[PDB]
Amino acid sequence: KLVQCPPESFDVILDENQLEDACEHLAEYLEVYWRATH
Amino acid sequence: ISIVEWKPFEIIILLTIFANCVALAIYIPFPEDDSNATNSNLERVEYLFLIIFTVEAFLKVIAYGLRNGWNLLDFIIVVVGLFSAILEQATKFDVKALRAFRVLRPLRLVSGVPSLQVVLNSIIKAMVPLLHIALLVLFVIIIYAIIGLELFMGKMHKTCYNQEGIADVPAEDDPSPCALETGHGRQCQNGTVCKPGWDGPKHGITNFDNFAFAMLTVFQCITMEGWTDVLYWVNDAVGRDWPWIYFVTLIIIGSFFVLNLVLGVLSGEFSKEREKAKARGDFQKLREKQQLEEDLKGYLDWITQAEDIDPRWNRFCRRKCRAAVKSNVFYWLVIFLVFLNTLTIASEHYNQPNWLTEVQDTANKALLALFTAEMLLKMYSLGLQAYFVSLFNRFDCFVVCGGILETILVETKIMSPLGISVLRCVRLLRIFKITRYWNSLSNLVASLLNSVRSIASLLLLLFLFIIIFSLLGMQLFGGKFNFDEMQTRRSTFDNFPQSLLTVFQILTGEDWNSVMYDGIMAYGGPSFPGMLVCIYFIILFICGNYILLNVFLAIAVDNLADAESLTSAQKEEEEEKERKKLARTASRIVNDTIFTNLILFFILLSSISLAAEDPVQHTSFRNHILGNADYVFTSIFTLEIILKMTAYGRNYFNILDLLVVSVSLISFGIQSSAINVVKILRVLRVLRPLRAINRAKGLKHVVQCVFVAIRTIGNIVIVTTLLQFMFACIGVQLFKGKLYTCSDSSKQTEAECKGNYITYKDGEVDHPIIQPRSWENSKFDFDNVLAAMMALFTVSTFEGWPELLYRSIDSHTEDKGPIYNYRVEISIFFIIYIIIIAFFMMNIFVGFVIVTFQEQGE
Amino acid sequence: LMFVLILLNTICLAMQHYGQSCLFKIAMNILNMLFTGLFTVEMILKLIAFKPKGYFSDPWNVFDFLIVIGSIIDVILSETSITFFRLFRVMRLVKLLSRGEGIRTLLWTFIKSFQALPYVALLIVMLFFIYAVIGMQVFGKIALNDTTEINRNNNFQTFPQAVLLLFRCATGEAWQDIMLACMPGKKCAPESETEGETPCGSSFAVFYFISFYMLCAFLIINLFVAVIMDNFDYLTRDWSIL
Amino acid sequence: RICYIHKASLPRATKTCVENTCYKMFIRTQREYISERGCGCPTAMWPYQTECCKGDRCNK
Ligand SMILES: CC(C)CCC[C@@H](C)[C@H]1CC[C@H]2[C@@H]3CC=C4C[C@@H](O)CC[C@]4(C)[C@H]3CC[C@]12C
Ligand SMILES: CC(C)CCC[C@@H](C)[C@H]1CC[C@H]2[C@@H]3CC=C4C[C@@H](O)CC[C@]4(C)[C@H]3CC[C@]12C
Ligand SMILES: CC(C)CCC[C@@H](C)[C@H]1CC[C@H]2[C@@H]3CC=C4C[C@@H](O)CC[C@]4(C)[C@H]3CC[C@]12C
Ligand SMILES: CC(C)CCC[C@@H](C)[C@H]1CC[C@H]2[C@@H]3CC=C4C[C@@H](O)CC[C@]4(C)[C@H]3CC[C@]12C
Ligand SMILES: CC(C)CCC[C@@H](C)[C@H]1CC[C@H]2[C@@H]3CC=C4C[C@@H](O)CC[C@]4(C)[C@H]3CC[C@]12C
Ligand SMILES: CCOC(=O)C1=C(COCCN)NC(C)=C(C(=O)OC)[C@@H]1c1ccccc1Cl
Ligand SMILES: *[C@@H]1O[C@H](CO)[C@@H](O)[C@H](O)[C@H]1NC(C)=O
Ligand SMILES: [Ca+2]
Repeated sequence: KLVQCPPESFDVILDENQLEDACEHLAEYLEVYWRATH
Repeated sequence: ISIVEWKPFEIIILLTIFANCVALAIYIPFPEDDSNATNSNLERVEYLFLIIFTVEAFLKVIAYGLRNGWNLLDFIIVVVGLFSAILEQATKFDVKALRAFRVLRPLRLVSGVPSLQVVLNSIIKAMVPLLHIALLVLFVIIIYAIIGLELFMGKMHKTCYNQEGIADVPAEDDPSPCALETGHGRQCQNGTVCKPGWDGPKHGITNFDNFAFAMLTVFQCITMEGWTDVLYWVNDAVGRDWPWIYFVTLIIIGSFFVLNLVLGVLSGEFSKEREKAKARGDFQKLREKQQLEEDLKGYLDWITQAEDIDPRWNRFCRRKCRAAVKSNVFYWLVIFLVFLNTLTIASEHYNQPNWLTEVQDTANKALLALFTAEMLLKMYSLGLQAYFVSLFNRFDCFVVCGGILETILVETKIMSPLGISVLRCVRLLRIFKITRYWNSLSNLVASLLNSVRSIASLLLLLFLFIIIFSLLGMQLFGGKFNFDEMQTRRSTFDNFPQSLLTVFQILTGEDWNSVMYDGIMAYGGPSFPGMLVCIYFIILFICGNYILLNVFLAIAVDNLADAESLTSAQKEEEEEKERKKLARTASRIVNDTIFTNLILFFILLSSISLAAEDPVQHTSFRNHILGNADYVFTSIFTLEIILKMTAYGRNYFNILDLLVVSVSLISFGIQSSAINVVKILRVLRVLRPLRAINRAKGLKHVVQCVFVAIRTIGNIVIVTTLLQFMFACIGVQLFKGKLYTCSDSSKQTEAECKGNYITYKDGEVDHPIIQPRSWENSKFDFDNVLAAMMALFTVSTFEGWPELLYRSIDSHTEDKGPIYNYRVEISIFFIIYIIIIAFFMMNIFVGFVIVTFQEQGE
Repeated sequence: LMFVLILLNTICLAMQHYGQSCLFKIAMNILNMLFTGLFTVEMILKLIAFKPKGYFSDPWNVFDFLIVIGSIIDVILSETSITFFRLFRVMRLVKLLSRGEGIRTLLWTFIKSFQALPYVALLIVMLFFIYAVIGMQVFGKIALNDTTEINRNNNFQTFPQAVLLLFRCATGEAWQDIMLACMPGKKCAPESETEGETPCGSSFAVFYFISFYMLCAFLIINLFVAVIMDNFDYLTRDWSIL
Repeated sequence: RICYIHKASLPRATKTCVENTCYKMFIRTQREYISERGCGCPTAMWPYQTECCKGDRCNK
């Protein structure tokens, strides 16, 4: 349901099959977005 | 009757075929019409088998009125079986020799299994492109046979006969051709006379007397087995000046060029089949299987550890377990433990000190306990079944299970299988993971495990071929290799295991001409009807070598190409991933042309100079010229470097030139201890030919290409070395201190084998000879690991391996002599080593070279 | 017709057995004379038909011309010896081989690929030369004992003999036996000059004979695969297509 | 004590030694040449063999 539909809504997309690099992907986006409104 | 022909009737007949194949193995061909009770029963069982395959060919005959080849084979087998049985009962030409048709029954095991029929068709359809090479080989054989007929016709019929009569060949036990005083060959000299009239080097079989004999000799030489024997016999016969031009040219043309043609045609056919089957997309299923497994453990561990972060006491129980396995310290600790296990396993040797045998038994138990503890620690922290999911983890689990099974025996016999701790050395192959090419070795194993079904089918067809030819050889030469010679042949067809060993030895091509001569003499001698039996050996050799090539090259080429494609796709996906990740987060005349040449000519002259020296005569007038000729040669190269050394200040080939010229100049002096140092820097004079590199364009290119190829194949070399070391350790466990023997066969200990004993010349009781008793070891033994590595190397080269095999079969107990045919079941070790190393690893290496040359260039 | 004549000549050459009677020998001599006369007749016919310029244009003709002239003067020296001149009759059988479009193309393509890579074989030549020289310097003094693997036929005492020994080892005949015969402790050459009872030989033999085998196998495989990859266009042809 | 002793291979020169066992070292194929002599019952490597004794100057 959330695959055949276009991504569009997901501002950032997590494509990782392991917890380790999946954590770094979310933290990468949050940290950069954290500095936007400051 | 067309109703009961599709129900398990067809499996009942298949089981009937399997029991008419386990009744042709139990049969023992006895010499001179002897028999026993088991044979007396096997006759009646074969009567029953004949009745069954008759009313089953009748049903199909009167059901569909003999067109298909397999059904035609069925019919002919049945009719000749009935004919042979009826004729045997009526006579109760050779009657019993018509039973050779019964060995065609195992050929039906593939007609009832279409899955085997398809691989048989695949093997057969590759014969058509090789018919041109077969015709070329036939033409070359004919031409060389005619040349040998015109050159050495009836010139090897004279041997030394002693100056007292013509009784029998008084020139050693292996007489050789000679020549007269007016001849040019070998001279008998002393108390011997080269008298005409003699059978021949091999009872008159090896010679160029006839066109058939010449053709057989040429074929035997072309097979590269025992061609130096023929060359040396010809040298003794006609002279040592111009038979090398014949034999070396024959070897180069008919054995190396022909092998190159066969390899090229087979590689082209395999590539065409690969490119035709790739269109279907069989690689995609293998490709999609790897990523489905990579994300499997990557998502299961996420589920596993998230449970432990919780929302019984697992917070202080699970973090360390998964943070120690992935800590990079547990990895190196386990690697060190495996290195210690290899150290203690490989330290075993014959007659070791009494402290070592205690150290390596305490350390074995300690390391076993440590590895069991580590396995249990890892077994629960990553899921009981997810731990079983991994590939190498299955190997570890099996190794631990077998080690625990074999370490608790301590009471039973034969503890050689307890050393399955050697397979723990495979676990250290994770050292490839730290380095590169780990995705090139593991991909190969993945492809092998994916194609294991076709691998087993291909290995089963070869086994069926070997079984059929073993049964045929047991029928033809069973109980016939019993002549009056004092020595008993070891490669015979007396039993089924012995026939299997003989057929395997002929397939490897080692000493197959000796077995051919034994078979020829068992049917008379060099005569027209008797010598027609060599067709069996010729066909066996050709067909077996062709089948082995088509099997072991196809497996290697297909699996290696699949692994390389997998690695390329994985590299592409990694590149795309790490690129898309980065695409978002970021936002003097020595330089002349003729001179150079003139000095590459000097270089050639200098290389020619030291090839013309006198190796044996220390002082000879020829070396007077050559020794003083190098003086002026070294001056030119000395002048060349000085004329260049001012131009610059250094590359890697000027270093080699300096290492040559300085060594030569210092060797001009030295003096003092002119025994040791001179004998090192005189052999260091072999670097002059290597100076053609960097001075002749193209030589540098091919040298660099060969270095790149070496760097590419180093991984396969390392894996083969590891397997050889493991097999050497297993062989050390099996045959440590057991391959000793005494010249007197009646003594089985070193203390007993002392003094003198009486021998008889040719076993003539009237001619006794005193000889000293000696406790001797095998030429290549298994006393320690180093002594076993080289024995296994010589076995892999197929050189003298039957002698080692039959020496190891007789060995039974440490420090004691041999027993005839003690453990015939130990030949499985040698068979497995030959199959894995000499057949699979070599063809894998060749296919790797082929693939790495194909993916370069095009 | 001339192909059949060549086949008949080859069959006639193929039945020269040992202990043949005098009538057989005379018949063979006269039949060889008849065949060489017929082939001279063909040659004359094709100097006329094709003129003396068009004859020596096909390379299959100069080879044929050289073959028969070695047969005409063979009879001259036969009635009144040298064994080299009677080998020309056998060499004529290659015309039959070079008639099928498959074997001809295969041999021609592989020969061209062999010619196009003259240094991949120079590597093997250099390896053989270096190892022959090293063997001559090291094991070149061992005695020639007829009961040992170092003897008159197999030894290191000459460069051709050392090269032949290395060729035999590359074929893999008894290389382990030669290595064991090259180990230290052998009484050796009386023509080289106490305490030296058996002081020659060396323990270098193991490394020598193992490294030579590995390097020779590797270089032979390299040459084979290089030739195959050079000729790979013909090996994967798909003859059905244009 | 003085069973023929050595450590090297070429000169065959004696050495200090003890123990009641003294041996011979030779190549299996080249039997009629003793490569090394000493004491004890050491383990050869390749292609050598060891033949040990019980008394002084037994190895000969
Ligand atoms: C095994 C497969 C190839 C089928 C069997 C074919 C062979 C082995 C068979 C078919 C024809 C048979 C031969 C037919 C006739 C003769 C002549 C006689 O005086 C002795 C038996 C002998 C010599 C037979 C031996 C076995 C034989 C050669
Ligand atoms: C860790 C793995 C890869 C390598 C193991 C190497 C060690 C344990 C092995 C390799 C070769 C072995 C030697 C081979 C032969 C001899 C000669 C004799 O005196 C017995 C011991 C001795 C000296 C062995 C001792 C152990 C040894 C040195
Ligand atoms: C190997 C198989 C598949 C094909 C070759 C068939 C072989 C086994 C057959 C075909 C011709 C046969 C030979 C024909 C004639 C004779 C002469 C006779 O006095 C003894 C048997 C002997 C010598 C036969 C032995 C078996 C033989 C060599
Ligand atoms: C292409 C290159 C490597 C070829 C090298 C060929 C050289 C090394 C060969 C070719 C012919 C050879 C000579 C041929 C004949 C003899 C006579 C013999 O009693 C001593 C060696 C001697 C004098 C040889 C010395 C080495 C030699 C000169
Ligand atoms: C394809 C054919 C024609 C090639 C040549 C084969 C024929 C002609 C050959 C091969 C076998 C030969 C025979 C084999 C054995 C002998 C015994 C000998 O004491 C006299 C010659 C004689 C009788 C030979 C005569 C020639 C021979 C029949
Ligand atoms: C490069 C060729 O080396 C060999 O000939 C090997 C043989 C003999 O050749 C096999 C002939 N059937 N025996 C053993 C066991 C080998 C070895 O020790 O590997 C280090 C090598 C080998 C080396 C690298 C890759 C494959 C192979 Cl079969
Ligand atoms: C070497 O040859 C001589 C010559 O007869 C012989 O006496 C000697 O025994 C041979 N060497 C060996 C080890 O047999
Ligand atoms: Ca061999």
